[PDB]
Amino acid sequence: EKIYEGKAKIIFATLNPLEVIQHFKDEITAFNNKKAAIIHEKGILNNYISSFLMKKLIDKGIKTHFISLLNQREQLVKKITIIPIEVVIRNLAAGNFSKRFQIADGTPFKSPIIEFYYKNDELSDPMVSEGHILSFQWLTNQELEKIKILSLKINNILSELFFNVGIKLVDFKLEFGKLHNDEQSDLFLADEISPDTCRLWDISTNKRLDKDRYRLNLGNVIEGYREVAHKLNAIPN
Ligand SMILES: [Cl-]
Ligand SMILES: [Cl-]
Repeated sequence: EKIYEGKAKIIFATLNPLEVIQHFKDEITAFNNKKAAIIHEKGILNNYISSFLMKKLIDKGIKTHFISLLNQREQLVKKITIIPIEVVIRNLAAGNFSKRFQIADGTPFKSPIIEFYYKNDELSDPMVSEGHILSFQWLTNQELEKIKILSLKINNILSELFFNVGIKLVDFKLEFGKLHNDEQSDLFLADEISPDTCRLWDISTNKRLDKDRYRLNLGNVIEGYREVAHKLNAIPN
């Protein structure tokens, strides 16, 4: 029983109303769905990488939706209401940031840059200010300060763990949600943390390992995702 299907994942119900299955597909899309393809095994690797990184973040006290790894494509996660914001954290310039400020890809920032987007396909995920978020009551003042603190802490944790296996975390996107029926719920990290949601460059060569291999038609897409999995030791025995 499907509850939701997005561009790369399906959420399935379980017999427990408060737990759902996050199922990783092999679909990839880019440029507001102008470009789509099947990349065999991409979902398996994203499942393993995300479950791995969620657990690394849990180990440092980050609250997440992750419950358990079930199989090659699936993990058990908390059923939560997703806040309709994408938080993008940037360490170097890349993607549409580079393009709109005409700053070269790979330009390092003095401090990380957080940008917020309203998650909406129809509107192509428009950027929003803090005041917008607050006016529309998507978060309270306290939640918005918290989401930024958590995002930066997550950036530090992920940046370090990737650096230690020879990968630069260029930028990444987070989504958060809140527990059912709890108006005082803290912010739980949701969606995925994978090469679909993080720009990841090999430190020595600047080779891109992530979804940019698909976006920029660089070939060896699965090989990049597999390199990330291998270097992380994310694939179970
Ligand atoms: Cl971008
Ligand atoms: Cl950092």
